[PDB]
Amino acid sequence: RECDYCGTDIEPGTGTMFVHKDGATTHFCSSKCENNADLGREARNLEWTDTAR
Amino acid sequence: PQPSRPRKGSLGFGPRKRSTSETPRFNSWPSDDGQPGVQGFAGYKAGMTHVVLVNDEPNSPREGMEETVPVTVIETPPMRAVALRAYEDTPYGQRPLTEVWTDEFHSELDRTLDVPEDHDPDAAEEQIRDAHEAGDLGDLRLITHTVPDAVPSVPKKKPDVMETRVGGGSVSDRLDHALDIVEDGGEHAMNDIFRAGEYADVAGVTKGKGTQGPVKRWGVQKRKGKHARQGWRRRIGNLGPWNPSRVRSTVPQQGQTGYHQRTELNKRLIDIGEGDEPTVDGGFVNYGEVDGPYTLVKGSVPGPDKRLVRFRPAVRPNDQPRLDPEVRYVSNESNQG
Amino acid sequence: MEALGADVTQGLEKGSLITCADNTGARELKVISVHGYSGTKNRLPKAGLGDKITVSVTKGTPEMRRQVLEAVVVRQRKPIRRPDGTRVKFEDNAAVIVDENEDPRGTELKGPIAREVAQRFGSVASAATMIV
RNA sequence: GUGGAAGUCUGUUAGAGUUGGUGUCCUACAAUACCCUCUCGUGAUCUAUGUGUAGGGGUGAAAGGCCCAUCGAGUCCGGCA
RNA sequence: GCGAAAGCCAAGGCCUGUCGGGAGCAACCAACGUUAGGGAAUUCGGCAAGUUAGUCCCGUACCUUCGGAAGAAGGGAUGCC
RNA sequence: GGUCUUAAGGUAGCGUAGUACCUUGCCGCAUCAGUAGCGGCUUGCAUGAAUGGAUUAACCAGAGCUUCACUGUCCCAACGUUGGGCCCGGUGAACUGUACAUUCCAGUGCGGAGUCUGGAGACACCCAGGGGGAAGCGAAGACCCUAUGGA
RNA sequence: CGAGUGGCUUGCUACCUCGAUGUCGGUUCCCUCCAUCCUGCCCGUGCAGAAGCGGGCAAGGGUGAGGUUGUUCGCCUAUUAAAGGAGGUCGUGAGCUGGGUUUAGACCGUCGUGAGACAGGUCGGCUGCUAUCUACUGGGUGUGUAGGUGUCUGACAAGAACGACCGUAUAGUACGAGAGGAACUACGGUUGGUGGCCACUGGUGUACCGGUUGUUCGAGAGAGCACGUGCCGGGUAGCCACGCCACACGGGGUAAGAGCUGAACGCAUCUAAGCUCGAAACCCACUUGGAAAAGAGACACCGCCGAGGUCCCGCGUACAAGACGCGGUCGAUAGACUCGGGGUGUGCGCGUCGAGGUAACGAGACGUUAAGCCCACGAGCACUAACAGACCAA
Ligand SMILES: [Cl-]
Ligand SMILES: [Cl-]
Ligand SMILES: [K+]
Ligand SMILES: [Mg+2]
Ligand SMILES: [Mg+2]
Ligand SMILES: [Mg+2]
Ligand SMILES: [Mg+2]
Ligand SMILES: [Mg+2]
Ligand SMILES: [Mg+2]
Ligand SMILES: [Mg+2]
Ligand SMILES: [Mg+2]
Ligand SMILES: [Mg+2]
Ligand SMILES: [Mg+2]
Ligand SMILES: [Mg+2]
Ligand SMILES: [Mg+2]
Ligand SMILES: [Mg+2]
Ligand SMILES: [Mg+2]
Ligand SMILES: [Mg+2]
Ligand SMILES: [Mg+2]
Ligand SMILES: [Mg+2]
Ligand SMILES: [Mg+2]
Ligand SMILES: [Mg+2]
Ligand SMILES: [Mg+2]
Ligand SMILES: [Mg+2]
Ligand SMILES: [Mg+2]
Ligand SMILES: [Mg+2]
Ligand SMILES: [Mg+2]
Ligand SMILES: [Mg+2]
Ligand code: NA
Ligand code: NA
Ligand code: NA
Ligand code: NA
Ligand code: NA
Ligand code: NA
Ligand code: NA
Ligand code: NA
Ligand code: NA
Ligand code: NA
Ligand code: NA
Ligand code: NA
Ligand code: NA
Ligand code: NA
Ligand code: NA
Ligand code: NA
Ligand code: NA
Ligand code: NA
Ligand SMILES: [Sr+2]
Ligand SMILES: [Sr+2]
Ligand SMILES: [Sr+2]
Ligand SMILES: [Sr+2]
Ligand SMILES: [Sr+2]
Ligand SMILES: [Sr+2]
Ligand SMILES: [Sr+2]
Ligand SMILES: [Sr+2]
Ligand SMILES: [Sr+2]
Ligand SMILES: [Sr+2]
Ligand SMILES: [Sr+2]
Ligand SMILES: [Sr+2]
Ligand SMILES: [Sr+2]
Ligand SMILES: [Sr+2]
Ligand SMILES: [Sr+2]
Ligand SMILES: [Sr+2]
Ligand SMILES: [Sr+2]
Ligand SMILES: [Sr+2]
Ligand SMILES: [Sr+2]
Ligand SMILES: [Sr+2]
Ligand SMILES: [Sr+2]
Ligand SMILES: [Sr+2]
Ligand SMILES: [Sr+2]
Ligand SMILES: [Sr+2]
Ligand SMILES: [Sr+2]
Ligand SMILES: [Sr+2]
Ligand SMILES: [Sr+2]
Ligand SMILES: [Sr+2]
Ligand SMILES: [Sr+2]
Ligand SMILES: [Sr+2]
Ligand SMILES: [Sr+2]
Ligand SMILES: [Sr+2]
Ligand SMILES: [Sr+2]
Ligand SMILES: [Sr+2]
Ligand SMILES: [Sr+2]
Ligand SMILES: [Sr+2]
Ligand SMILES: [Sr+2]
Ligand SMILES: [Sr+2]
Repeated sequence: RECDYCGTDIEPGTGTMFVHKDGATTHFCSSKCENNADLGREARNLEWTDTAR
Repeated sequence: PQPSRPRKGSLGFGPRKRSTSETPRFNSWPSDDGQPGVQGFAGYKAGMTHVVLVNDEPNSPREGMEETVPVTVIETPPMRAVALRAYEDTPYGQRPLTEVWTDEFHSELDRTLDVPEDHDPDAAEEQIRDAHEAGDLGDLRLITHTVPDAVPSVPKKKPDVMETRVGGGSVSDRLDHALDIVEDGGEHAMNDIFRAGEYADVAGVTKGKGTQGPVKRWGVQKRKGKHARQGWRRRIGNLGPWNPSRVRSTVPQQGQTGYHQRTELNKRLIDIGEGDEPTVDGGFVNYGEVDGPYTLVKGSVPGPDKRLVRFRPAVRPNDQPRLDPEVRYVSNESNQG
Repeated sequence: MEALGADVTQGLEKGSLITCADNTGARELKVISVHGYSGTKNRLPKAGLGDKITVSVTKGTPEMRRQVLEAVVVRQRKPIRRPDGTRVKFEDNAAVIVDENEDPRGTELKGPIAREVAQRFGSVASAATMIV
């Protein structure tokens, strides 16, 4: 599985899945990603992200 | 109305003092059943990682499915069963009678013992077999030691020495079995004793925390609300009633916490191998890299990384064995991060 | 009860106010008790995903308000752990009013439900639109 | 719109005070202190110096408050051993 | 900056709100920072802590001695170039 | 009762009150549940008109109650910061002390004993600790009574 | 109606204490009692079942959260297997609280000519001490047993180390007309308690990296101060719980109870002798301590001119002093350096762009740049430092 945020692969037996209000689903590999997302930042605008890269 | 409430902490692990031997000492051994065999082994704790296993439990709704399981990596290189001690039965319990030693000793066993230069293995054996003839022979055990040198992550070279009982068929047969091991050179491994999937009891001296107060040491409450601002935050209400006019040893007080021997029952052995498959990227934090004989124990094990841990076939297993669990993945992701 | 199939860290207590994810007419629910639970001195009774709880209606239609009813927790903000290690958390805390037989009193569920819950209360599941 | 009243409002301006913490202290820094919070701050305001009222007497927006760490009758010495 | 406010800095003064050395420096205490989910369940009592906050625009109830209530409430804005 | 003491016999109002013993009065509101609070009732143990009654905008570090918001008050505690604490150099008190004193369990005794009796336990010394006991230390009990005491 | 036990209520007495033994309630923390609320095992029933009701053994464990009220008590609510009662100076203020009671201020009702009074109501109203002894929790130094190392024994000691519940199969079965509706046993899970651990999730992280406000160092760069981070965002190690792991079966002897054989008393009789069974309770099993167990222990090897040990040195798996553990060139013990593994988020400088503006100037954007900065971790590596060396010892 890939992180629906930064793009990197999610180490099996790890990460969290956030279930949005409408039922959507976002798989995060770490708190760092969740926390940037919570700040309203978009992964493509963050240079360190695979997505961005 | 003064609601009930269990007491704070167990009264069965005391006194809560510093352990006398850092090397754990079992106070019980498995029962005698199968062919003779050493009833224990030892290794050094390295760290933890996780693995993904195929569910074994034939009574589980998830049988045959992926399951992530925490694992503690223990380096378990070969040990040397260096001697055979015999115990005789006496009106005052079991007492050491004699020992049968060898000739080949690891190059550094002399960092702990005064290795034998002149010994007579036959007079000793004779005395032992005579004791068996007389019927005054108590259990049989092997003087065993580890080879720290084979473990780079562990600084020590001074071997750790422990006695491990030999159980098995008939005494005559295991007595012979014991002598065999010893005489060789004593070299034996984790395989010779355990098989992946079996349950072992692990013993170790817990991580030390020096002096700690009742809240941390015994799990008593902290003062609450307004009671926490008057000058007392982490002190118990009182040391006892007016009478008896003395403080009972049962009231939670400050003192040594940690560095106590503990025997953790029924730890499932997930995998016994050798190499660097379980090792972690960057190296296990505060330990080093694993590349050699190792054992993956399910869950946690007492003690800090590098401490000597001891294994023994579980003496009170709750479940039946499900040998060689299928490991589909062993995490090697860095433990820093 | 039947094994849930996941590890839960109760994210609610007696008195917590939560969303009523159905069309019964109740908008907000207050937790009064947790079925089968028995705690310890000074411990506030806690409830989480999969628990059946007694509730009182705090917000909703006049007819529903103040009624004391049974419900099932279907979503919570505090994470839960699935057999594969992944944690799962929702956008809010929600429950569905249920009757003596555990059948949803309402006719439609609102928002997603946890697969673990659906499996324990099938009739509640056979009313869900999304099951995460 | 002008005007700029007020025992008027906000305000750690100066300055005055002291609701709560029943915090700190409680052989104290201190025989009444420390910190935060809090109240007043153009007036029956606050403040310095000078000056007057004296003990069954003063003074008192009155609490038996105050009259030099003491007041339901000051202090000193005497009556007095 | 509204400011004799805060904060920072000059002129000027000081290192004397006058015992030092050492241990990643433990328990415990005094001040204090950060705490997931729940959110007053705590307690005699929201005690303690927190929340809100400056300025501009919109807008503002009951009641009223018509002065007031009122910054009621509630909503929006706020930098740099 | 349908007057009598002792002059009159409680009017407007308010009322279970900072006054109501009974009392958590009864009805209602609000809460999952409210000896609270508010509204109503009211025969008021024992309200009531300058011993002022009623009422009331504004004001209040005044008493009680509810709600929104918020939060480590709590569930249930954790980690961290500064100063102490701990070890070292120097400086260097006080409180307290009939004696003896390593105590514990029972009993006894002026009936609430480290010291008496019977048992049990107990090798000496030292460090840190939180304070069970010494009916701990501090103050010739402010309560109560007594005194042919004081004010 | 009669006979008792307790010392939880109240009263009585005035034996102890007035050169003082600080009230109630609550809180915190520990031990106990049984007249048992639940849980285990039983007996009876107006016992079909399910369930009630009554009784017996039994104190291992549990007995919880909330609303009024200072309340104890009690009333009330939803949960629960059940939400038992009582003793410990009505346990617990040299532990906390200070709401009630019970000083000085004040009000009301009633009483009193009045001062004033009233287990009537009401608002406000102070909680000192550096532990000498003893007690206990932990940590040391000595002596005794009587050269050293390593391994043990186990007298004794502690434990609740485990208690309870839900669900599934049994089974819509037995039972019952039906309604309703079990059990043995085997399983899965939850809860309370317990011990440990950090791969996972979460918290912290005044290491670190970044953003940014005011001000000062002329600007820039780079910095100080704004309380022990100015504020905000992220977060490594470590520590933690909200995270994760582990916490019996089986024996032995009994109680109540069910019986066998069995006589006194030819019969009968579970009892008098004997015996078979039978509780969460008792003992063992399991965990933890434990040679100072004065009968002061056992074994093996080493050594008495030398085994072993101390000082010293580099360090932590340890740690308040002390103690403990490891390494010391026969070496990777610590540091430097370089890789690896991590944190942050794209450096300075320069070049292009940039709303505009004659120009000067210009917030900011892109590129260089997965950049720059940083690391309590790992590996490699004797480069530096574990050197030199002093001493005890049958
Ligand atoms: Cl407390
Ligand atoms: Cl509840
Ligand atoms: K007295
Ligand atoms: Mg990590
Ligand atoms: Mg990670
Ligand atoms: Mg409580
Ligand atoms: Mg003057
Ligand atoms: Mg929090
Ligand atoms: Mg409460
Ligand atoms: Mg406050
Ligand atoms: Mg009323
Ligand atoms: Mg009149
Ligand atoms: Mg006197
Ligand atoms: Mg008096
Ligand atoms: Mg007089
Ligand atoms: Mg008397
Ligand atoms: Mg006293
Ligand atoms: Mg009984
Ligand atoms: Mg029945
Ligand atoms: Mg008991
Ligand atoms: Mg008492
Ligand atoms: Mg006391
Ligand atoms: Mg006191
Ligand atoms: Mg004190
Ligand atoms: Mg009061
Ligand atoms: Mg007066
Ligand atoms: Mg009185
Ligand atoms: Mg009062
Ligand atoms: Na204090
Ligand atoms: Na006391
Ligand atoms: Na005008
Ligand atoms: Na004050
Ligand atoms: Na006078
Ligand atoms: Na000086
Ligand atoms: Na009157
Ligand atoms: Na005023
Ligand atoms: Na806090
Ligand atoms: Na004491
Ligand atoms: Na009696
Ligand atoms: Na019991
Ligand atoms: Na109550
Ligand atoms: Na007392
Ligand atoms: Na008390
Ligand atoms: Na006190
Ligand atoms: Na008290
Ligand atoms: Na038995
Ligand atoms: Sr009590
Ligand atoms: Sr051993
Ligand atoms: Sr043992
Ligand atoms: Sr206090
Ligand atoms: Sr006593
Ligand atoms: Sr004014
Ligand atoms: Sr006060
Ligand atoms: Sr404060
Ligand atoms: Sr004072
Ligand atoms: Sr003002
Ligand atoms: Sr002015
Ligand atoms: Sr005076
Ligand atoms: Sr005189
Ligand atoms: Sr200057
Ligand atoms: Sr000086
Ligand atoms: Sr932070
Ligand atoms: Sr409250
Ligand atoms: Sr409450
Ligand atoms: Sr606003
Ligand atoms: Sr009238
Ligand atoms: Sr009036
Ligand atoms: Sr004696
Ligand atoms: Sr102390
Ligand atoms: Sr006395
Ligand atoms: Sr009994
Ligand atoms: Sr029962
Ligand atoms: Sr009482
Ligand atoms: Sr009552
Ligand atoms: Sr009262
Ligand atoms: Sr009174
Ligand atoms: Sr009071
Ligand atoms: Sr002697
Ligand atoms: Sr069933
Ligand atoms: Sr049916
Ligand atoms: Sr600073
Ligand atoms: Sr701010
Ligand atoms: Sr019997
Ligand atoms: Sr000995």
